[PDB]
Amino acid sequence: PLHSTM
Amino acid sequence: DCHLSDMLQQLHSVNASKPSERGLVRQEEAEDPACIPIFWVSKWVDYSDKYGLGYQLCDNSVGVLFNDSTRLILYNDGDSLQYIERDGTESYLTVSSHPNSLMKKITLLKYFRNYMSEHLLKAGANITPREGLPYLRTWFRTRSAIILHLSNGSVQINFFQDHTKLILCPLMAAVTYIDEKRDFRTYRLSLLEEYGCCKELASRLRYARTMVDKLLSSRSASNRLK
Repeated sequence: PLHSTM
Repeated sequence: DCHLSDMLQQLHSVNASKPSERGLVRQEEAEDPACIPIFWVSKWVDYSDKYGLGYQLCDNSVGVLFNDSTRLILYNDGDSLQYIERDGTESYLTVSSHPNSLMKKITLLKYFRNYMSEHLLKAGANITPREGLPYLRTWFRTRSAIILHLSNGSVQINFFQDHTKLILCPLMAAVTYIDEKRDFRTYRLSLLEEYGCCKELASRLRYARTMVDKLLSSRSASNRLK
């Protein structure tokens, strides 16, 4: 659900 | 750990001198490209709600800090693995070899690996790491950033709003700053105390000091359980 920059 | 205290001391010296409150800031004089880190987190995915936090280091190695506080690392050779228990006890093995008790976690790591590889940008892609594997000791998020603490003493802080990032390396008493344009610069903290820095870097270094204390507090709490 939460992640670093795509 | 000991590195956290060393880093706190390094940050204190700089912050106490109020580097952005100088007659003429000369930030560029504190630069030292030779202090660029060997390792930093290029990407991460937070699925701590069910399995843990996966991440990739700049050398293409992958890792996962599971919710049970254990870590599994897959080297860039795609086979060598390193497992770290809650204590910190490490064990070396490979995927080829089938350590049955680790097959679930190995499988989970691979899904994390594929996701990061396909959907996320590699931070510091334009940076050539320094010549030489650490694991993610701990991490946490605030309303404005994610804090990552590597087992080699390094502390990385990624800011959500502007995508700027700080990589603090205690051994070389240095800090690498990546701005929103993805430009990067490495500084010796002792030279920043001497020559100063812009208000933005100054603000981030003050916040970093606060984040390092939070890491120490979390460690003191986690110690009470072990």
